[PDB]
Amino acid sequence: NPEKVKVWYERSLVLQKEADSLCTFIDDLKLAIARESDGKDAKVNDIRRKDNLDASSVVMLNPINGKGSTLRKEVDKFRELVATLMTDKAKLKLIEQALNTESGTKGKSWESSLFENMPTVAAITLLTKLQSDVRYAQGEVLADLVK
Amino acid sequence: DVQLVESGGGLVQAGGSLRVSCAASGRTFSSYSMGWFRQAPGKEREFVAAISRSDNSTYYADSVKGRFTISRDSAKNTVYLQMNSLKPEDTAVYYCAATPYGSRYYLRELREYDYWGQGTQVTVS
Repeated sequence: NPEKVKVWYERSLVLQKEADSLCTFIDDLKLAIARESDGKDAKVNDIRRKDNLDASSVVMLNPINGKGSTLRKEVDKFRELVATLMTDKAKLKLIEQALNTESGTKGKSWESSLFENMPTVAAITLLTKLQSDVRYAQGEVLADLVK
Repeated sequence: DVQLVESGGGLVQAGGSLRVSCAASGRTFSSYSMGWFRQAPGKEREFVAAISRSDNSTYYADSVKGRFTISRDSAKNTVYLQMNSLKPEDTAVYYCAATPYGSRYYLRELREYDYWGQGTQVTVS
């Protein structure tokens, strides 16, 4: 009955590491925005003080250390991995590719459109939504890998 | 507040090996990644190696890559930096640090490390 279970396990192990890395990075971005906004003792979680428009822009778009472009390339890598692992459900891949879009607005980068002049609370919720979309994508790929 | 204790520094000749440890307190290992930084004579401190708590991934400076190994023991709340093929350039003050971050994009950044230890002077001759 089982022959290429090695395919299932190997492909599913690659996906998990990539999904976990991306979510860990997003958790760091949420914490960096919270810490920039408030202080070193800042709690990422709900009902947080000092909403600021500058924290997300500093953390994501700073010219020396900005993480926006890094985040974009990491989501792209993950979305491309999801595409190679999926079956032939365009309609399902088309759903996840839409959740993981990297498209901005006009002559601006995806990172600029999303984090230019954006409140800390809105930036953290946007990042939380991105993690939940990564986790949804992961679950759908896993189901597809089992056949 | 978090507290780190350091022990294992020594004097060794070229091509020799050593092992430095760092003591951790409480559940800090679960919430914080552990990093190790060395400060060369008359120079600014630089990152050596880091241990991620999230993925338990290891990160190394390209100058110490292949010679140095970072380890984690959850029960002992201790981190080990195994230093092999030691060169005189490795002579420095080795410092302990904890960061709330867990990804590769933050673990190499000295500024992202909240807590520090005194360290031990390691000499290679």
